[PDB]
Amino acid sequence: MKQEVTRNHKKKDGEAWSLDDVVYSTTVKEREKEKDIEQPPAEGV
Amino acid sequence: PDYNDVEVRELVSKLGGPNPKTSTERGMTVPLNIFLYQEVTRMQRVIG
Repeated sequence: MKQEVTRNHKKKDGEAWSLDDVVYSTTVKEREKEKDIEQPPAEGV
Repeated sequence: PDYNDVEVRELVSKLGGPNPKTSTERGMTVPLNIFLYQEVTRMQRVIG
């Protein structure tokens, strides 16, 4: 997953993302149901 | 049922990438599709 996101963020800027100098960003969905999630995230798992 | 290695590789070659609408990339070259192939081959090794 860490590769997949950094390959998307090579064009983005500014700064070009390497696997050197990237770390995980983690948030908890806090949703009443798990089936409210219909599509995957943009950059996520 | 036991996974056929030559079949699995044909199913893996068909796998898309993340953001699969605009990505237009497929197969073992995609970081999670190489990973899937590795853990499917490790799962068959266990099943066997």
